[PDB]
Amino acid sequence: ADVAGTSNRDFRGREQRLFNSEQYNYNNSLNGEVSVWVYAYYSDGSVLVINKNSQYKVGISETFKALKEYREGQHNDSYDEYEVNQSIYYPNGGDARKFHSNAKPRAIQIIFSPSVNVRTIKMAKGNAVSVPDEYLQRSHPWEATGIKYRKIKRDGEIVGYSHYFELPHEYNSISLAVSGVHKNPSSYNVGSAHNVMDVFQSCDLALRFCNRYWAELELVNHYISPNAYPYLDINNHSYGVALSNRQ
Amino acid sequence: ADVAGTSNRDFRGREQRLFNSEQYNYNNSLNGEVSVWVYAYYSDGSVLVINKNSQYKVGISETFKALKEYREGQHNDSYDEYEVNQSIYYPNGGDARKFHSNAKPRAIQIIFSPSVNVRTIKMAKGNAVSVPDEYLQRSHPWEATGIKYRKIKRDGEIVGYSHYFELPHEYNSISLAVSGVHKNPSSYNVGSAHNVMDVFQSCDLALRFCNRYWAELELVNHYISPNAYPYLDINNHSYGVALSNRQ
Amino acid sequence: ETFKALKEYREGQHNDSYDEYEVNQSIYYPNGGDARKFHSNAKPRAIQIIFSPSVNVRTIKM
Amino acid sequence: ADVAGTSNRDFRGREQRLFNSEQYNYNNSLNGEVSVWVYAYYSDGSVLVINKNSQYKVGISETFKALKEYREGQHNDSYDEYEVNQSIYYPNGGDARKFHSNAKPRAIQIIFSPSVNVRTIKMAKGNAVSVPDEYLQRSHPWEATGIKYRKIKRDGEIVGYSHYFELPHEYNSISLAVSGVHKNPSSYNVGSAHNVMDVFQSCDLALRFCNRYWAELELVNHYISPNAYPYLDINNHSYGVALSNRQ
Ligand SMILES: Nc1nc2c(ncn2[C@@H]2O[C@H](COP(=O)(O)OP(=O)(O)OP(=O)(O)O)[C@@H](O)[C@H]2O)c(=O)[nH]1
Ligand SMILES: Nc1nc2c(ncn2[C@@H]2O[C@H](COP(=O)(O)OP(=O)(O)OP(=O)(O)O)[C@@H](O)[C@H]2O)c(=O)[nH]1
Ligand SMILES: Nc1nc2c(ncn2[C@@H]2O[C@H](COP(=O)(O)OP(=O)(O)OP(=O)(O)O)[C@@H](O)[C@H]2O)c(=O)[nH]1
Ligand SMILES: Nc1ncnc2c1ncn2[C@@H]1O[C@H](COP(=O)(O)OP(=O)(O)OP(=O)(O)O)[C@@H](O)[C@H]1O
Ligand SMILES: Nc1ncnc2c1ncn2[C@@H]1O[C@H](COP(=O)(O)OP(=O)(O)OP(=O)(O)O)[C@@H](O)[C@H]1O
Ligand SMILES: Nc1ncnc2c1ncn2[C@@H]1O[C@H](COP(=O)(O)OP(=O)(O)OP(=O)(O)O)[C@@H](O)[C@H]1O
Ligand SMILES: Nc1ccn([C@@H]2O[C@H](COP(=O)(O)OP(=O)(O)OP(=O)(O)O)[C@@H](O)[C@H]2O)c(=O)n1
Ligand SMILES: Nc1ccn([C@@H]2O[C@H](COP(=O)(O)OP(=O)(O)OP(=O)(O)O)[C@@H](O)[C@H]2O)c(=O)n1
Ligand SMILES: Nc1ccn([C@@H]2O[C@H](COP(=O)(O)OP(=O)(O)OP(=O)(O)O)[C@@H](O)[C@H]2O)c(=O)n1
Ligand SMILES: Nc1ccn([C@@H]2O[C@H](COP(=O)(O)OP(=O)(O)OP(=O)(O)O)[C@@H](O)[C@H]2O)c(=O)n1
Ligand SMILES: [Cl-]
Ligand SMILES: [Cl-]
Ligand SMILES: [Cl-]
Ligand SMILES: [Mg+2]
Ligand SMILES: [Mg+2]
Ligand SMILES: [Mg+2]
Ligand SMILES: [Mg+2]
Repeated sequence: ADVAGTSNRDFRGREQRLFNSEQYNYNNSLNGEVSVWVYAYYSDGSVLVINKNSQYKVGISETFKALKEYREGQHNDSYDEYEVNQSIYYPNGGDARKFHSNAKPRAIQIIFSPSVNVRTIKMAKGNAVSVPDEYLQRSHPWEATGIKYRKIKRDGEIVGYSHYFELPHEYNSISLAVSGVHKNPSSYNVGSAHNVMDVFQSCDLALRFCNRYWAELELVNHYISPNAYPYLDINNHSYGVALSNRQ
Repeated sequence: ADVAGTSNRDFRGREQRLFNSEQYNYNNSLNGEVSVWVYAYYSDGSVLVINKNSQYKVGISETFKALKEYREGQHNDSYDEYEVNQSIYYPNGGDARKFHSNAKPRAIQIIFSPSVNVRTIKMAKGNAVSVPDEYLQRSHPWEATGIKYRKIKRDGEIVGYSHYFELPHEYNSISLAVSGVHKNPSSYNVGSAHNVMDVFQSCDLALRFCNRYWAELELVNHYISPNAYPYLDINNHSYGVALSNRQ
Repeated sequence: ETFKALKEYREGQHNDSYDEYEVNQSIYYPNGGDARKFHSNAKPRAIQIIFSPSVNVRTIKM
Repeated sequence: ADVAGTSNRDFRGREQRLFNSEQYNYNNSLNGEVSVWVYAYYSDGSVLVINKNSQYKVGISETFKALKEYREGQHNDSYDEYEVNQSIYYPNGGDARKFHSNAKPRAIQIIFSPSVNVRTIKMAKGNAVSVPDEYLQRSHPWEATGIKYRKIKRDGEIVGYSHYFELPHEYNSISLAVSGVHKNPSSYNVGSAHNVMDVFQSCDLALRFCNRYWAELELVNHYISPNAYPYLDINNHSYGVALSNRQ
């Protein structure tokens, strides 16, 4: 047989490259996943991740209370935190024993998989009572924030999209919903009558994941990297695996 | 009057038979319910049931954590179980005091009502981090498992459909979503523009039920039988009520 | 060992000690107890008996 | 065939009678069990039973502390009861918050199976520090109390032997051991060199049972009667099953 890495007859080499290219392209086909991640960063260094994976379109919607830090099997000032919530929903509404709850997110990172169309991204960043823009009556239910998404790149390939905003001020008390549509460069409308019921089933079939990791290191090591997910850490380092035309 | 059960003038008899036939046929009409049940079986003999009832289409989607046994108002090793989850999401990821959590499901039974079209059934059986097939990039978001569904029959009538799979191995750690579409032998597409917004409202109107029963006996006696639900027990016994053309 | 002695006991942890008394009552006599579970996960799933090579296998009794 | 209960050809009848006679006689053979039961009666009506079943010989030995009432999974004044023990071992030895502990037995019933030789029964009824007769130096380690055992009879057959003594006084604080030898009307000594090692193995193989029942009714219904055990209740009623030459 020919010697490895010396000719066009390195079929193991050609198959390895097609294996990777097929994974990348399958993800971008209409048969592929579109994924979103919401990272809620807490002052104790811990991170709540919410992931949703689904065909055609995907989104996450969380209340103000849902995004607050929750330590499973540990104490969480549960009564005082009810009182904190009352004071966030209306100024001087509660009877809490603290000025600032360390359970409030300090920042949010939204990440989409590379199969999303960035022009379809929408976000409903509401106040603590889940109103998008001060009062319902003058509220547009979303903002198309695609222009703000940074490309997460590895070896010159886009492995994801990231929108990051800090919540460092006392008044940064939010409810949050985000949505993205899978790329579709064809003229076959996935929601037209022929396929609309598959999109309705996709709403049933979407898989969700939620967990609080103790640190960004732990998130990078045990969540991001093992699953070949894209990520952008605090030092602006990009994580992911480049697959198109690669061995 | 004619004597009972001796002539074609037994109107009480004819009405009883139409009453049953009408119930069976209403369920199969586009005005009827389509229902799914997910049974998570635990080693202590207890069973978590998740039911969803809705028009046109229906589904259930649960995380790995959501399917774990939860004893309401009792102790549940809540801190150790956070640690178990960490070790299931990534090997050697946690610091648990147990090798196998008895809260993990030992088996899953999926049951659909007889108004489903078995060819529309889809299942997204993912790993513990809610990825359908090892990595997102090469994941088809579902599998059409209709061929594997067994007919639950009573008096020769199909009262439901059942897909059962055990999870007896240490590596059987899953996230699970299932979806089915109501039968529609007509050419009126329930999701075409005329009726699509009724299908969107059906997503709002779907009713969910969830409860942990202490034993299969208790499930059969107090959940299945009182509500005329179909079921298949561990001894392969079929439960349900035959209604078409019956008194 | 008694039936109770072979049941799982987690030292320094919770063990449903009251419910497990009730489990025992229902194992000693059918419908004898008032437990909140069908099967106790504390019951052994298997037993392995091992003897050293100095035993005479013909003298083993169980 | 002959008609039932009318001739010597009722083989079902003859086999039923041999079945019972064989059970009775097997128990009395050297291949059979010899059994002892110790019933500790508490003022709250509850009863601790200790049973031992073994070949050739059998006995039970309990400390003063071991015979005290223990409510599994409930509160038991565990610290005060340590203090009670100190005051029972030596007068004014402890710092308890009670004059009389309701955990102390109010009475003891010793019952042997009908396969025992009543002349071999021995009891070591010691004080609270496990000394049989005031001081070790003048203590015979047992008393042969066989003459005091009453025959438990059912249908004129001996189904067991009972020795009952109440402990109604403040000073009735005991440690207790009892032993009985299986009947052996032959001249084959079960402990002679030919069979001595089988007797040593019988010490390893003896099965023990211990449980606290809530009432004598409960003991009679769920312990005594289901297992065909002999018993004598507070109203002097005999329980057991007559088996010799019976259908
Ligand atoms: N600036 C400001 N924003 C408020 C206040 N109360 C509510 N908001 C909301 O908070 C959002 C702005 O938050 P930030 O961007 O963190 O505030 P900022 O003043 O721009 O401060 P920097 O972004 O850190 O420069 C707005 O879109 C408002 O909807 C307030 O008192 N001051
Ligand atoms: N067999 C196997 N499956 C694994 C392993 N790890 C994860 N899996 C997943 O588990 C699923 C198979 O589970 P099972 O069907 O219970 O395993 P099995 O080897 O077929 O064993 P049996 O069904 O009991 O005969 C696969 O579809 C994989 O996605 C593993 O180590 N061995
Ligand atoms: N009588 C008596 N027995 C004691 C005393 N202290 C210890 N004992 C022991 O208790 C045993 C006797 O107990 P009981 O038979 O209940 O006492 P009793 O005086 O005969 O009273 P009754 O049997 O109810 O008539 C004796 O064998 C002693 O070993 C004591 O102060 N008085
Ligand atoms: N929408 C897309 N989806 C998948 N790949 C894309 C997309 N747009 C561009 N690319 C490809 O990704 C690679 C990087 O192009 P990109 O435009 O991201 O890089 P750039 O021009 O160096 O940086 P930027 O545009 O961020 O300033 C190229 O191979 C490009 O063809
Ligand atoms: N898709 C359906 N929905 C409702 N009833 C059906 C459906 N298909 C068949 N039936 C009816 O249900 C009854 C049973 O038919 P079915 O095919 O289930 O039985 P079978 O041929 O004996 O067994 P099987 O097909 O499982 O080997 C018949 O009256 C049949 O007409
Ligand atoms: N040691 C024994 N073991 C088994 N059965 C015995 C024993 N001694 C006597 N029996 C038998 O048990 C039955 C009852 O005899 P037992 O002597 O117990 O009755 P009794 O003379 O009426 O009353 P008691 O002797 O108590 O005053 C008889 O069939 C007798 O042969
Ligand atoms: N603003 C507050 C906060 C707390 N408390 C009291 O302090 C007790 C303990 O506080 P809690 O907020 O419940 O915290 P933990 O019990 O420490 O934590 P968790 O409840 O999450 O286990 C509460 O029961 C509550 O009665 C209160 O009166 N007023
Ligand atoms: N891997 C583990 C498991 C438990 N623990 C400790 O043991 C205590 C009790 O265990 P937990 O898992 O909380 O179980 P329970 O309190 O018995 O039950 P629940 O919390 O569900 O009421 C916890 O607070 C935790 O500090 C621990 O340190 N490390
Ligand atoms: N069949 C049962 C089981 C439990 N309980 C009550 O629930 C309480 C807690 O249950 P228990 O069985 O004692 O478990 P834990 O306290 O969690 O564990 P342990 O006792 O082993 O520390 C008990 O005090 C008991 O009163 C009950 O009434 N009936
Ligand atoms: N003579 C005594 C008896 C009790 N106590 C105190 O009272 C507390 C509770 O009494 P205890 O005897 O332990 O009874 P419970 O806790 O009610 O029951 P248990 O310990 O059996 O669960 C103990 O911790 C002990 O410090 C004491 O100081 N002196
Ligand atoms: Cl495609
Ligand atoms: Cl219709
Ligand atoms: Cl013999
Ligand atoms: Mg706890
Ligand atoms: Mg609290
Ligand atoms: Mg307890
Ligand atoms: Mg105590």
